[PDB]
Order: sequence, then structure tokens, then C-alpha cells
Amino acid sequence: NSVPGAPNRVSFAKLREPLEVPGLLDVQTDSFEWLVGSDRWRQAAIDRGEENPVGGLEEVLAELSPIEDFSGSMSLSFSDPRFDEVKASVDECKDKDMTYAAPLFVTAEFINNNTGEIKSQTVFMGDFPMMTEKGTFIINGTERVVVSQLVRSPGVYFDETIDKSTEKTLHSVKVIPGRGAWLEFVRIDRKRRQPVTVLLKALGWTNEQIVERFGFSEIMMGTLEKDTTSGTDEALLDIYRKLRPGEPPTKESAQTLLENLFFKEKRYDLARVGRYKVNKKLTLTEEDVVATIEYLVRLHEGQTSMTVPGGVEVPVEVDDIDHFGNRRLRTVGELIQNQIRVGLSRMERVVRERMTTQDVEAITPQTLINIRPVVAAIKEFFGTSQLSQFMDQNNPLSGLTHKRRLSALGPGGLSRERAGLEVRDVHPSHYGRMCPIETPEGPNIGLIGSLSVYARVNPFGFIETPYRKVENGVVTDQIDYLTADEEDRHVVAQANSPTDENGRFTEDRVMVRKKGGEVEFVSADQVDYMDVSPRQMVSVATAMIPFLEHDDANRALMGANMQRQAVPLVRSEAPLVGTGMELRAAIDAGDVVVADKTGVIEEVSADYITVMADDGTRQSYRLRKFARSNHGTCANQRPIVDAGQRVEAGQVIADGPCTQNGEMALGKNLLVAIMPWEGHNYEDAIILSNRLVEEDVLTSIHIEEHEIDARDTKLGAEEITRDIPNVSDEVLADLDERGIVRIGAEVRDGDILVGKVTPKGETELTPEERLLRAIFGEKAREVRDTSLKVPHGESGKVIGIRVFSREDDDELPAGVNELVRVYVAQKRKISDGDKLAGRHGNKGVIGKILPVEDMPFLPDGTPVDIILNTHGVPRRMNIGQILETHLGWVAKAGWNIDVAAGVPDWASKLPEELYSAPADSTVATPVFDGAQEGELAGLLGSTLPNRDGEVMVDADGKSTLFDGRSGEPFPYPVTVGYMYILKLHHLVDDKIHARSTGPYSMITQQPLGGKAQFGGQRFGEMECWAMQAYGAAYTLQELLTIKSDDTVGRVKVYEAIVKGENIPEPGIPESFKVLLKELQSLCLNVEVLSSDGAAIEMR
Amino acid sequence: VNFFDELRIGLATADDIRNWSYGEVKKPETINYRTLKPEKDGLFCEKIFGPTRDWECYCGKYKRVRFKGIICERCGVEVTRAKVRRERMGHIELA
Amino acid sequence: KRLKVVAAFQQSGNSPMGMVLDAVPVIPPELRPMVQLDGGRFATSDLNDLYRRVINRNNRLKRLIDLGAPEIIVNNEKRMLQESVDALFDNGRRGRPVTGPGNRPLKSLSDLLKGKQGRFRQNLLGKRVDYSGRSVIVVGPQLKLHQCGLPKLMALELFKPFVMKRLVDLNHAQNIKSAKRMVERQRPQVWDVLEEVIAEHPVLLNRAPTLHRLGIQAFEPQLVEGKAIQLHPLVCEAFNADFDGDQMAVHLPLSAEAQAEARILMLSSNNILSPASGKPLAMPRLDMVTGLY
Amino acid sequence: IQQYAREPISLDQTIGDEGDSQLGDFIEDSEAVVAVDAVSFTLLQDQLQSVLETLSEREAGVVRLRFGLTDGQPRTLDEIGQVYGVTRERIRQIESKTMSKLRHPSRSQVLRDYLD
Amino acid sequence: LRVQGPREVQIHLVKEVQEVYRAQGVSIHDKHIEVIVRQMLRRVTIIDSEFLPGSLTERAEFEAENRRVVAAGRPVLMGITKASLATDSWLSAASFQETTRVLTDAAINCRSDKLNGLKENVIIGKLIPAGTGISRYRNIQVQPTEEARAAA
Amino acid sequence: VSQDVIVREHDCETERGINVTLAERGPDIRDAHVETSAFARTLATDAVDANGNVIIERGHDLGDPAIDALLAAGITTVKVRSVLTCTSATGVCAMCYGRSMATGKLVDIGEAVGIVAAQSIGEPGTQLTMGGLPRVQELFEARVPRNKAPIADVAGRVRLEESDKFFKITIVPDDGGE
DNA sequence: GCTTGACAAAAGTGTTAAATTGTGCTATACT
Ligand SMILES: C/C(=C\[C@H](C)CCCCC(=O)O)[C@@H]1O[C@@H]2C=C[C@@H]1OC(=O)\C=C/C=C\C=C\[C@H]1O[C@@H]3C[C@H]1O[C@@H](/C=C/C[C@H]1O[C@H](C[C@H](O)[C@H]1C)[C@@H](O)[C@@H](O)/C=C/CC/C=C/C2)[C@@H]3C
Ligand SMILES: [Zn+2]
Ligand SMILES: [Zn+2]
Repeated sequence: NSVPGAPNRVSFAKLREPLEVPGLLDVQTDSFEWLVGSDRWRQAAIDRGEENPVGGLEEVLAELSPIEDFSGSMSLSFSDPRFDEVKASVDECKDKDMTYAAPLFVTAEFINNNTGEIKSQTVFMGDFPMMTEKGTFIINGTERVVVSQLVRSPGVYFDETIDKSTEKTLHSVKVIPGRGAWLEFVRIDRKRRQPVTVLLKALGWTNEQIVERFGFSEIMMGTLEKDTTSGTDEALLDIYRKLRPGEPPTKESAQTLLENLFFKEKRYDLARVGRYKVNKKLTLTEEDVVATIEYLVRLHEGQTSMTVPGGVEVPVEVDDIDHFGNRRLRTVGELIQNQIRVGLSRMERVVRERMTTQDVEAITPQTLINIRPVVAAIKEFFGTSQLSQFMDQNNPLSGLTHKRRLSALGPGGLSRERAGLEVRDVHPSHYGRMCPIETPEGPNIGLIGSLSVYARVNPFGFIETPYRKVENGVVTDQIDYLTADEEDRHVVAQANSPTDENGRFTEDRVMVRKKGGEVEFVSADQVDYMDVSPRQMVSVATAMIPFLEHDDANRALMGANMQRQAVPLVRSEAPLVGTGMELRAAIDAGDVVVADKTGVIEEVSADYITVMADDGTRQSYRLRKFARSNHGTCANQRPIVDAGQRVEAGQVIADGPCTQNGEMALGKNLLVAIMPWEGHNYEDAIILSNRLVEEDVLTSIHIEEHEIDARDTKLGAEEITRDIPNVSDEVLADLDERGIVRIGAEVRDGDILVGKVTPKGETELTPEERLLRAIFGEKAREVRDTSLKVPHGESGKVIGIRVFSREDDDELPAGVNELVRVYVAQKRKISDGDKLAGRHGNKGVIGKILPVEDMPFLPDGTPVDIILNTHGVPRRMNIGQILETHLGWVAKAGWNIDVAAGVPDWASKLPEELYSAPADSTVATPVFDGAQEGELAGLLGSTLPNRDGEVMVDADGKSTLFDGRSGEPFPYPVTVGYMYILKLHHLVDDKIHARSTGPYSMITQQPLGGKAQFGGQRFGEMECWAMQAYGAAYTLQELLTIKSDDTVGRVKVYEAIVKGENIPEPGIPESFKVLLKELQSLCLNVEVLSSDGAAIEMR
Repeated sequence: VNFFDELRIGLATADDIRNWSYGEVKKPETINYRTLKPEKDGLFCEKIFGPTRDWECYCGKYKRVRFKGIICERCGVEVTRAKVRRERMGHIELA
Repeated sequence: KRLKVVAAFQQSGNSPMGMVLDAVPVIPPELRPMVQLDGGRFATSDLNDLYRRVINRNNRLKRLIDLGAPEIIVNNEKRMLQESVDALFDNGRRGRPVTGPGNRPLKSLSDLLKGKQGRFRQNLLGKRVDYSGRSVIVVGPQLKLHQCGLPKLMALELFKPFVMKRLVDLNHAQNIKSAKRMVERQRPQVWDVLEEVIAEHPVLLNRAPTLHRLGIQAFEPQLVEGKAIQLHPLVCEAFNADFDGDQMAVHLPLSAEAQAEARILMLSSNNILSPASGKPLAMPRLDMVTGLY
Repeated sequence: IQQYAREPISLDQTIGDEGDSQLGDFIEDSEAVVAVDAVSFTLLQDQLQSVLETLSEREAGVVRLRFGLTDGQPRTLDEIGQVYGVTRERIRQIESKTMSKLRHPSRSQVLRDYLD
Repeated sequence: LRVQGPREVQIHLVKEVQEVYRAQGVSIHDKHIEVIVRQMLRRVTIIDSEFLPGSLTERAEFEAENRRVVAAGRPVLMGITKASLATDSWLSAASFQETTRVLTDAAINCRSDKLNGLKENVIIGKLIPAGTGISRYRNIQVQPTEEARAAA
Repeated sequence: VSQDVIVREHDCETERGINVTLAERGPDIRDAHVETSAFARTLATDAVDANGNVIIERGHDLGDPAIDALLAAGITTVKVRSVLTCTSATGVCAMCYGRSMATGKLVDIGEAVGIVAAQSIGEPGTQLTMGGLPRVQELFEARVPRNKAPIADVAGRVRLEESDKFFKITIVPDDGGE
């Protein structure tokens, strides 16, 4: 809607979206635009906001400027950072395995106070990775994403925990800064046994001021009488020896100990977030310390208002660490900023110390400055960092959700098990900010979540949600983004409420949300703000589930997670019954080609599409064609426009992998039958029409990248060549001159791709091997064969080859002369064992595929494509799949509502000019505004061709199917329809492994698991339990001796099987022999003793 | 054998540790930076732990299985299977 | 309490002197390997750097002793030599652990034994085994209770040594070398051979997690088209197996005793009632219920 | 020089990254005994024993001492002439003849599949 | 335990454990629960000595030695974790839990493991002493009957 | 803890056992669960009807018919063999253990019942809502109860007293003693 | 039946030059 080329998809929504979905990728962009602070960001803060915008780079540069040593004789000032144009293009970087970056330059001022001179030198900091249009980075050739982190904002937070000992109330406070030791009420830096009064004496305040300021506090006066510390300098000593035990103090050290720990800005960093949090709630100095104690006192007394000298009255109440007001997000720009600061603080150390031992006046910004730690921070962050991740692209949706994801893990936050389960629980303030429905199913539940649809990030790191403020029972067009803090202050009217003419509250009472949150009513007089629309709380993936309101959160969470697991098909058909997001999410993903200027198409080719703008300017777009994605899915694009077509700015020129005509297509529409069928679909299994194979409806393409290098060996140089030491001339049939597989060839498991050979060292051939060499006259070759072959159980066609040679300049790491990459692709037909599913959380493997001949088939003769079992449907609490199964049939055959007389009663409040739709027309039911049960039934009866004028489905959504085997009708009416099902990235070809013998681990002789190593299965503790429960000793022993760890036994058993002899007796597990050795290395003497035979040796 | 009656532990005395040891490793050296061969008297020294290649002494004067269990008077490495490299222990004499 | 330790040393011939080391044993090099990966770069066990700190400090100690040195210097060395051995044995057990690059702590000798990743739970009470496979499972509704669908590809590799002998016994292949290549490239002659070796040769089917011994059951293999595994619908209860995409492991019993135990003890049809309540497990459920009802 | 400056890595690192595994356990053992080869090599050792049976007592005797089949230690033409009491040249001759006899397709046809 | 005696504690513990499983609708035959309860009461505390006070010693091992031709204790209730760690096999206690703790006490006591338990035999690759691994079963000798050899 | 438990012999021959209720007072009514308690057991001593009838001899499998038969004679308790009272030197005996739930017959001598017991208890634990796994682990670990409750120290009548915020219970012995 | 002399390639030895490797050392004053 309001998209120039948007296809026509009729909606049942009874509301009107007052605010378009904001750009979904903004969260990733704005953060980076702030860091680099380009002009697009400058204008933002200037128009409305601060008048001194500071880019993240400048912000961290102001901290370093200037540099000065203890003498303060020399100072080095930094300023004016600058970026050049990007080194290479993204397409070039992903090709050459480099990183997309713009070099950075700075102004380095070096001032000598004694000589009063100036050395100004342009400094090169390094290549600074740049963010793409899609919000990603190219790091060493692979596309990556930096996920935003959830952390507790620095501030003062109090908690009340009851002590079982006294069975009475107790109050504890904590202050968490940006950096530096943390204090808790004294409890300071994990040092307990502290009299919070004694530190107020450490500052030097006399006891008189304690009775003055404490005032009404009873324990305030009683504790100072309990403390035996007399004097301000003696309390600084009682605080000194516990904080620095083992170091005798001094009057110079004892006093600066307290000031340098907190008051000093160097070791205690005032946080812009922390400085703002407490400044309103009450860098550091005294005013903050005494304010916290006074805040704590009133909290234990029970007064809700606290005031002190020269301060604003604020409520005294406990704080919620899980309330989004005190919990903020660290956006990519900030996560980058922090890692730059770490690099400068490490360079500052080399800058300061370099001044001392360097010859004065012979030093320059270049000599003092060493950027090794600065670039290491950036390079070390984009790799190996938990928040910098390989982008997940199965489909445009999977990638778009990766960005927008927020997590509580990683450095700087609670990690893994440490986090309590209370955090995972959804808070009332997650509304419209973090989607409650979308999270992981596993151990990560609730720690990872996706930003909501209309949610927006604040420059301070707090999520804001859009609202429409209402005044005097009238909702204006004013839209105000509010942080969680200011939301609880007001009352939130419900998104859907009866609207009155030019607008006003029509209903007698209005739904409302309180700060509890609490749900209550009023007459509409007291409401302030109302929701922008339904599905504020929902995320993009969640909003794409038709009939979301009907499905339980359990099966919905499974539904969202499984959309991101889909795979692009060859045909990529769009959903027949959709929601609003399908089109808007595809364009914001970046996998679709959009036109940025109004104009006309000059040319259309599979290769590229060119448009002639009204401006006279000329834009062109190169189409990604069969580009292997990160996980192997096919990225191919196709042009949707013709030559003469007119187009408008922001239209869709070509489809992405999973998109059709601009909207996300994650699967196909299929004819469904809900009857249980001959036990073949049972326990979630599914059956398919063989049509889905012959017609390639579920077919999808997958591409692999194989790599081999020729390096310099201490014994020679590796050479890529067609000559192999021992091979048939046939095995080389598909190799070219150089020894690389010829493009377009077919490859089978074990087939050669790139022939390579490495030098050998003194061979000492077996005498039996030398005799044959003389007989058949094949001279023993000087080089062993190390050659790239296709992995086990993998096959396909050769698409393209990429060769990087040393002879040719190129670039390679030291020692690597030649590197060749071969790309193999294959068409994967839908196969039994593959995993399919719908948007509602219903998932199952393909149990069987039947000939189109014998299938439940309508009176038309039209076989149903899929048969889903009836039993798992009712108990799992996802009934949306049935609804969209009925509507899926509605949209397919069309319909006409009766024009006889007026409009039937079921249409009273209902669709606008939806009374008729042709056959195959697409429908959209926004999640919470979508179609309603009444309107469904009314549509169930509806237009009835197939070709002849007979109805194929009743008003109950049922039909009489004919068994394709016996040929007789099924006794009862069966529900049929069209359902939207997705193909999922779990495939049998990848998941099927088998091993007889193979590689063994080095230290331990066991077979090394994983398909890459051709390894075997793990028979574990629990399995050995079951084996023991059965009482089978020989089965158990066999698994743990001659089938894994027995070096002599495994080779004998093979010998025995090949000769048809009896399998021998097992030996000693090599792992156990290693145990005795590892125990001996601990100075434990472990002797294996015979009955009477004393010591035994293992050799 | 595969059948043993008892398996016993006890504090290892400095004498036991010395009896186990086939030699004292005197240097914190893994392998040569050029030839990538084991450095003598260091960790991995073939003179102590054992040969890298079966029936092959460090220098190679005796390369053949003809004489097993003889030590090369030059490099001091015993001629036997490299499996002993996994079975043998050294020791360090503390000052 | 203090008598327990004092008494322990009396009965045993152990001299309490053992608790102080004059000599430290050095583990064999293959248990602390240093090897070069593909591409030439190197990797090595942490023990070598731990052994390297100890031997370094011990030698530096000899150096200081001989020159003669103020106690402050020599005592500092001994304290360092003491810490280095402590880290080698149990690292982090006292104070901050010795770390390498990236601040990750080094792996001590104790770190080999302890934990789910240690020798006992990883390489000893469990381990990876030959002659095993896995795949996703599909419904077996036409199967007899004692049978299972086995993907022909999977079965070929599992039985590879067996079929290799059978097709050499028959003239199909003249030598074992030809037999191996004949199976690797999957010449069509092997399939008729595979059906013979697989005949009445059972296999174990496991699905994790394994809760009760019923989580492993023998079946008679039946070559099946496709890459999935056909599972009898009555054994889903014992395996707690959903067809939502779960996978199962296959193991091939080799020795006569192992096959005997398979057919006799663990055979599918012999285990019906759960060995807890005695109630029937393979009893019909879901469709079969409403189908009979 | 830039190859010398490379520093090794820890086999004990965890690169699984929610793979639980450590690098060290992904390292193959290249010197491990391969069951199929050793078995076939034992079968090859038998097939040669037979092919030599066709040769004369001295024909095979010279071939075995020439390549050191029995001892594993090859011998020089002169040394073989010392056992059979002839000149090294005479042994050179007997060599060429028994080799063209082994090259005869009857004896060679069976050993062809053992090329490697 | 100290009130109603050892045989009553077991009756209690089995009832309690069986109640939780009964609340959730789980059918477990009492014998299974009994097998586990039996292992908690297998030892007794030594109040006076060959033995030391406060140590947990096996019931049967306490009876035969205490007689000693020509040392009193009380029944002890102890949890499964504490009970299993007291097992006579040191390498079985090692692999279970608290490995370093177990090994340091085993080397000081100079313990000897007879390798009777089934976990011990699994580690070293022996035949577990259960099922087909028991002596009577694995030592079965089989020959065809003389009457059968005649029929050939 | 249980993995070393296996049946070592047919019969330890002890006469010891435990008393199963098997029914109460009705009609004036099988006990709620006799299927997990009385059934599958083996009689320790002859079950004697009122007077001398002896309806079921010692050593009987105690199947479904034997319980109906026993109920007819009106026996409200039975003394049965159990691994708790088994005197076997090593392991336990087939007679004490009883029928194998999987086989339906007296347990085989090789069987390892410790593991089978552990698994049989743990496997359902996934279905225990948590009065749950916490309470179970509390029992097997033998830790002092979460909220401790007192048991009578001796027989006699009770005198209840209420001090608000507390309770006072005093048992007047039948000795009568302290 | 297989041996003899001429002969050249291949294999060892001894002698030397080049390289690689170890160690000592550096004096404004600096804690
Ligand atoms: C567990 C975790 C990251 C895991 C690698 C993936 C998350 C698994 C959760 C799940 O998928 O159910 C945490 O990640 C961050 C910091 C701490 C944690 O790291 C951890 O605990 C462990 C690893 C953290 C970063 C690892 C980076 C590199 O490890 C490989 C290569 C590098 O990037 C990784 C790629 C991750 C993309 C994933 O994306 C998901 C699907 C797959 O799990 C993956 C495709 C998509 O569903 C996507 O929407 C989900 C992103 C997870 C958001 C979490 C951010 C916090 C890949 C595994
Ligand atoms: Zn040598
Ligand atoms: Zn008994």
C-alpha cells in the first residue's frame, strides 16, 4: 500500500494505519552514521536537538585530547578525523576476501611547553570498516552483522530483600558506573565489614554534620555512635588497609586513594547515561554520595518523597533492573566506539612513555604514535567478537531479522548461565519495543529478542515506541515517540477503539494501560496517548503469521523461528493468504532491486536492468545471479519489468530470492487434506503429491565452495597440476591442463576437483612395493598426492572457478603461491525426509510421496498435494492453520457475496468492496485486525466454477475425496483447501551419515565425529547405561574397544571380516592407557597388578 | 592381557619419577625454527622420548629394522617404532 | 579429623615425603603434541608452555645459585618455580590462572581429567565408534515390528567390509582392491550382494536422549529407497520419537555374541512392556486408537 | 622471514562457538594404520610369494636378495654373486632375464591391480 | 531413623518418593524405589574402634571384622551422592565427581581397586560383571550330542 | 549409586519381609495402589485366612487372581519379600526382587536391577512439574526437609496449646513417664 | 653357461669455505 508497484492484495483490516512502518534497517544505520557522524546525521541533530553534534569518533577523540605527561612539559592534541573514499567495492571485496573499509586520517599536534614549538603531522590511523546499504559489513570477504546488546544503564538502583535471620526488611543499594570500582551499601570493591558512616569521615566531615544531615534517620545516628573510628584521617586508614592489604600507607597515598578511585575522572568514568540517570533521580564528587545515603534512609523509613539541601523532590522507591527504563541497548555505533577507546588507551600508554626515553624535540606525532593497538581493536572486534556475527541469510527474512536482533549476552553483560530466569520473563514495558513472541526455543529463551515493528532507538540507548496522543476524548494526528520511563507516566488507550467521525472517543469507556502495568477504564476523558496501531508489540517475522491472534504463543514462537529457516525456491511463489508485512519487509531486506528515480526502462537483460530517468540521468542495476549465500542458499534475482515500462521512485525492478512482485514468498501454496491417510502421515509426518517433484514446485538450488591452496613447503613448492602420482587416465578425464575441473562438468563423491601435488621426503619404499615398480616399470614418483576431491555424499555441477596465482600478481599470504576456488551447485528436488512447515508452528518431515494417480482427489479429478494428520492439530492450540486453509481455498476459487436485497448481516461491520474477488486473487489479514470468524463462514459458500459450474467445497470447508487406490469415495466429508507451507533448511542429503572405517583422532585413537571428518557416532554415558540395563556385555565391550579405541583390535576385526574368519578378542582401550600416563604425570603411581603377579606393563 | 586383578595408586616418590624417566629434559625448546625437527635435550628430544620415524635415528646412520633396540652412537636415539614416543616419560631435576 | 590423614600414612608404606617433589615427571610428547595444520601453520598443547615456564625458572634458579645471590633474588625465584609447577598441575587452583593470548587460561594436567570434556566422561565412559550412522526418520507403517527401513546408501557403507568379501568370493571382483573400488563407485552389481549380507543380520537403533534401556532396540534391516530411515510406528513410544524431524543412530553388531545379544536381549518384538510399570508400551496409540474405537 | 615470525596456536582452543568441541580433537592421525591397506598389502605379499614359485630356485633367490624381500635389506649385484659364487655381471644378466619373465603377462596380469 | 529404626526409614522414604510420582500420574513399582533406598542404609557409623570413630563403614564389612574371634556403631542414613562417593572403587568414584578430591585421598590411603564393579570394567574394556558377563554364563561350554553327531 | 546391584542368586532364604496393606475396612475396597506395591511381589510367609485356611502359600507370584482370591478370604495385610530385607551376601536374590516387569516372570539371574531402577525413576522426571523434582532430590539426598515437621517421640495422649505465632504440643506418655 | 676389462654413474669421504648460531657489550642520569 502506497508503494508505486505494490501488487493488489485485499485486506480485512477495519482500522487505518496512521503511521507507515518505519524503515526496519534504521537501527543498524543511524548507529553507524552517528559513529562516523556524516552530514546525513549532522542535519538530524541540528534541525531539532543539540547544537553541537559530536560524532562517535570525535567524542572518543575529545577524551584523548590532549596528551600530557606528569611533567606536563609536552602535550599532543588530536582533532579533525577524516575518511577517504572506500578502497574497493563490496562486490570486489567479497570476491577478493578483503574487508570493506575507508582509510582514516587525523590531526596530531605535538607541543613542547619549554620550547613552545608545534609539530603538525597528518596521521594515518588505519582502514576503518564501513557499513553497507544493507546495514552489514564485509570482514575478510564474508558479510557480517553486529548485533545490539542489552545492558543495565549506569545509575543508582536500590532493592529490598527480606532476611530470613531477622525475618525483617533490609535495603541494599548499588551504583554501577561506566568504569571503575563499584560500591554497595559499606561494601566497596568486594571488601565487606564496612561502616558506611566511617567513609563520610574519610572525606573529613565532622560528626556534627552527621547529626545535622542525618536528621530523622535513627540508624544514621546509632551507627556513628557504634563506630570506634575517631578522626577523618584515621577512618581513611581503616578504609586503606582493607582496600590495599599488604601496603603500608602514607598521608599522601591515603587521601588521594579515595579521590583517585572515584572523584578522579581517569579511573572513575562519568557515563553520559549514568550522569543523566542519577542527576534527575537525585561527575561524582560528594553531592552524589551523600544523596544516595539520604535516598536509602528514606526508603527504609517508608517516605515516598525525599528532599535535601539544594535539590529537587523525587519519589523514594525501589527500582526494577528489568524495566526498560533502566535497561538500555548498545547499538553498533557504540559497540564500535567502545572498542576504539580501548585501542587509544593502549596507544596513550605508548605515547606517554615514548616521550620519556625518546630524544626531546626529535619526537613527532608519527614517532610518539603507534597504531598497532588501535587497528588491532577494530580487527579483533569484527572477528572473534560475539556481537559481530556471520550474517544469517537463508532468505531475505532470515537476514533482515538478524539485524534488529537485541541480546543480553556478550562482553559487558551477564553471560550465559549467570543470568537469572527473572530477566527472561517478559516485562510490561516490552510492549511495542521488544517482541515477546519471537525468541529462541533453547537455553537462550528470553535473552535474545527482535526489535518491534515501530520501535525506535534513542541517542542514549533506550528504545522508544510511537504513540498518538489523545486530548479530551479526541485522538490527534500528533505522534510522539516515548521512552519506557515517560510511558508509565501516562495512560495508553488501545489501538482499536470505536472512531467517531472527524474523530473522538465513541465508546462509553476506553481500554487503558497503567504503570503497573494495570488495565482499567475511564469515560475517555482521562486518556492521554493511544496506540499507533495493532501489532506494536509484534516483530516483523511475528507480524507475518496470518491469524496470529488464534495461535498460542508456544506454537507462534515456533512459527516465527521457522520462517527464518526457510529456503529460496526456484519458482518463489508468494503467499495466497498473507498479512500486511509481506511486501514492506521484502524491500527493506535489501535482497530486492528498487528504483531510486522515476523514469523508463532502456534495457532489460538477465545480466542488468537500465532505467532512463525523467532527470535525463541514467541508473543501472547489475542482477545477482546464482550467488551462493552464506549458508548455501541461492541468491538469484529476476527482472519483473519489461522494456517500455514506466516506473516510479521506490518501485520493484526485480525479485529477490524469496520475493515475488515485491512481497516475501517463503513457500508455496498447496492443496491440503486434513484426513489421516493409511498411517503414512502419523505423529507429524506428511505425504506429498509426486506432482511437487515433476513440476519443481518445492525444488531449490544449493551451492558449495571448495578451496585448495599451493604453498611453499620446506621440501619444495606445492604445484597445482594435472599429473597425479598413481591414477587412471580416466579419473583425469574432466580435468583441464592446469589440473582443475572443467566448468560445466558433473562431480561425484570422491571425484577430483583441483589436482595438487606436494614434495616428498626420503621414501624408503617397501620391498614388495619396489619389486612391482621394476616389473611394470612405473618409476616411483618424487611427490605425494594431496588433491582436492569432492566431499563424501555430495554431488552437483561445476558452476564457476576462481584462481588466484602468485605468478599473476594478485595477493596471497606469505608462502601461498596459488589459490583456486571451485563452486558446485545442485538442484534439490523435494524428497522424503525433508522438513516442511507452515507459519503457525506446525512442522513435519515428508513421510511419503505418492503418484498423482493414487491420491485423495476432489470430484474434479484434482489430486490434493499434501495430506496432514488430524490428531496433532487440536491439541497443539494452533488453529490458524485450519483458518488459512479455508481462506486459502477462498482466495483460490474466488467468490461473490450476495447482492440480492442488501448486504448479509455477517458483512455489517465488514469488508469494504471485498464483496467480490476473481479466482486466484491474493488476500491479506493483518494479525490483530484481520478477518473474523463470521466473515469466514459467509465466504465459505462462494463462486463455483472449476470449469463446469459445480461447487468443489461446501460452507464447512469440506469435500468428498476419492481414494486413488481403491477408487471409492471416502465415507465422510474431508476438509480441503490451500495452505502456505515453507521448505526448511534441514535436508536429508546433508543429515545422512554413515561410517565403517575412517580417520582417527591423534592423541586419542577414537574416530573423530562430524561429517567433515567422515566420523562415527558417539556412544555415550546414557547409551552405555541402556546397554548395561539389557545385560549385554559383549555388545558393550565391542563398542568401546574394537570399534573405537583398540589400535590393534580394529585392524584385526577388519582383517577378520574380509577373510570371513571369527572376530578376534578385544584389546586394551588406548584411551585407558593414556589415563595411566596422565595420572603418572601428576606424581600418582598407578600400577596395574595381576592376581598374584604384582606389576604389569603396557607396551 | 586384558585381565588384571587390582589397580592401585600411591604417592609417587622422586625416585619412582626418576625410574620412569628415560632422561632429563634440560631445555625449554620444542623444535628448530628452520628444519622443524625436535631440538635435542628439549621437550620432544628424540634422544629421550623416542624416534619420530619408525626404526630411524635422528641422524639416520641406522635406518633399518635389521637392528632393533640399538642406540646410535652419534645422535643417541634408539631404533624402534615411534609408538614409544607416546609411551615414554621424561623428568626435570629441580634445584 | 587430623588423625584420619596421620593414620592413613601409618598403614601404607608411603613416605609422607612424597608430598614434596625433588623431580617433576614430563608427559610423553604425543600426549602434548605439536603439529602443523593444513596450510603450514602450527598448533600445540598448552602443557608445553607450562612445561616451558617451569624448566625456564628452574634453570634460571641454578644460574642464580651458582653466582651466589642475595636471598631476596633467590627466594623470589623459588617462589616463582613453586607457582610454575602449581600451574602445570592445577592451573588457577591458587590465584589467577596462567593465561595465553586473548586472556584465556591454559589447560593444566588436571584440566584433562575433570569435567564433561575430561577423559572419563568424554573419552572413557563414552566415545565415538566405527560402523555407525544416522539420518532423519520416516514412518514405517508397513513394517513388521522387528524390521526397520535402512537407506541403501547408508547400509552399503555400514556393511562395506562384508560386501567386499562376498563380491570377492563370487567372481564379481578378482582382488580386494577391485572389490573396494567396486563398492566406492557403486557398480550396480553390489546391490544384489548387499541384500545377502544384510539378511538376518540385526542392527541397533538409538535415539537420544536415552532415558530407559528401551531407547536402544534391535531390528532386522530392510534396504529402503531414499536417504531417510523407516521406523515402525509402534516403537515411537519407547523412543519418544516425533517425526517432526528427529534423527536416529544405527550401530552394527559384529561379533557372534554381539549379534546374539541383539536378536535375543534387545530385539524389538521381545521388549513390549516397559520395565518400570510392566504396562504395555508398543500398545497402539493416536490414529490406531481412534481407528479401532 | 615472514614465515619464521608466525607463531603457533593452541590445540586446546574452543573454536566450536556453540560447537562444544576443541580444535585438538579435529586433528587426524596420518600415521594411523589403515585396515584395508594392511590387509591388501598382506594379500599382495602372498601373491608375490606365489609368482616367485614359478621362477627358478636361483631366479627367485636372486630376486629376493636383490630387493631384500626376506631380510628387508636389499643387496648389491656383487653381494648376490658372492652367495651364488659368480661375478656381479652374471647376476646382472640373471636379473634382466627373470624380470622379462615376470613381465610375461601370465605372471604380471594378477599383480596389475596392486599399482596403488 | 533414630526413633523408629532402620527398617522403618526405608518404608518412609519409599512412601514419600512414591507420593511425588503419584501426584504427577507416574506408575513406578515400589521395588525400583526400594533398590535405591537400600543403598542409603548400607553403612553404619563407628563410635569406637581397626576402625576409627565417625567413619562410615559397610554394614557387612563391619560385622565380620568387629567380631574378630575373642567397636559399636549405629545405622546411618546418607544421600545417594555421599553414598556413591564412598564406593570401594577409587576410579569409579573418580569418574563420578570431585575427581581431584577423590584422587588425593586415594593416593594417600594407597587404595587398591579390585575391578569388581561394572563401571570399572567399562573403563578398562573388560566384560561387565552382569548379564552375559557373569561367570556362569560366559563359561558355558557347548558341544553337540553324541546322538546328533551320529545323524550328521 | 545403584549400578553395582545385580541378582546374584536364586534365593537368600531369609524369612524377613515387609507388610503391604492391600485393602482397608471395606465394604462396611482394594488399596488405591496395590499394583505398584502388592503385585509383582512374592509372599514371605503363608497368608492365613481367619482361623487356619492359608489361602496362599509363601513364595507365590501374587498376580491379579491371587489378589482377588486373597481379598475374598478377607486379609487386610500381607508380608512380602523385598530387596530391603534381602540377606544376599553380594547383590540380591531373584526371589526377594520378584517378577521382571519386562518379562512378566521371575527375574533372571544376570539382570542388573540397579540401573533399571535408576532409569525407571529418572525417565518420568521430565514429567514432574518443577512437590516435584526438588522434593524427590530432597528425599534421595537425605537432606533435612525444607520445612521440618516433628514426629511423636513416644505413645500417649496429646495436649495442644496455642501461643499466637506458635503452637505447643505435649505428649502425656502412657507409662506414664516424663 | 660364465668371466674379463673398459667405463661411467652413483655413493662415500675428507677438506674448505660459507652460513648460521651464541655471547659479550654499550659509562649524563634514570630506583
Ligand atoms: C549464542 C550466541 C550466538 C550463537 C552463535 C547463535 C545464537 C544461537 C541461538 C539460536 O539460534 O537459537 C550469542 O550471540 C551474541 C553474544 C553471545 C552469544 O554467543 C555465544 O554464546 C556463541 C557464539 C557467538 C558469535 C559467533 C560468531 C561466529 O560463530 C559462527 C560464525 C560467526 O557468526 C555466527 C553466526 C550466527 C548467526 C546465527 O543467527 C541465527 C541463526 C543461527 O543460529 C545462526 C545463523 C538467526 O536466527 C539470528 O536471527 C540469531 C542471532 C543470535 C542473536 C544473539 C546475540 C548475542 C557462526 C556460528
Ligand atoms: Zn643416529
Ligand atoms: Zn533375598
